[PDB]
Amino acid sequence: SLFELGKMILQETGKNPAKSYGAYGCNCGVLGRGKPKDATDRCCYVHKCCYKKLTGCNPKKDRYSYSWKDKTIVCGENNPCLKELCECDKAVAICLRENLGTYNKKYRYHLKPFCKKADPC
Amino acid sequence: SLFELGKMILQETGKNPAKSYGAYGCNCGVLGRGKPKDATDRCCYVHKCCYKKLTGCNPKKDRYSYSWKDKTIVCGENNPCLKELCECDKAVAICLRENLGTYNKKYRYHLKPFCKKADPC
Repeated sequence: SLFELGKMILQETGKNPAKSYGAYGCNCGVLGRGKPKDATDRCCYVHKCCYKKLTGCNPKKDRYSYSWKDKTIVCGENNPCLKELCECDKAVAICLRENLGTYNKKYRYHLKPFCKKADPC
Repeated sequence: SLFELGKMILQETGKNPAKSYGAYGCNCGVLGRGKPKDATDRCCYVHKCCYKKLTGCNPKKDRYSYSWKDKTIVCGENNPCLKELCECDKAVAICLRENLGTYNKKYRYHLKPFCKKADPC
């Protein structure tokens, strides 16, 4: 669920997830997808396409188990949907961390009319 | 949908909805409800309870029509669920405006996990 997502994002990036990613570019936090503004935004794009793949569970609402083991997010589910959901969330958190280097605050609260249509997932 | 909600919030409060209300206190934004931090947060609390009453539409994704008439949000007829949704959104936007005077930025990006469990709606 978004709780696990947010926790993962905090754990990977060390950043408050809402402030940094609650509305970043065309894909992070905002409703739906848009052409990514940058790598950070692209993480969220990928994440949303990751969500679109899921069948069996609700990415927003469904809680799942994961662990922090040797400073790695370790998904703790066997259920295929929750596992993939967890892995979607893990991937985005990692991706966000990995792209902090090009994170650009100007994309915080990016305005939707500046978003081009996203490529299909 | 979030689009109309954000627009109404913008219209009523004059504030960028994502920045000001995308993550505020225990109730504004994602992660359901929690004991409210302040009146602004209670607006979002009531809002979330309002959403729980909805049947037949998706508060997050379903767009609906409303008009700005005499500087008032006027929900379109839409259909019963969408109109009720519209009314939920209108109410929160109004509530947030009425309480802008005590908006406290310290609650922006409040870590919702650090929220006491909300009472049932």
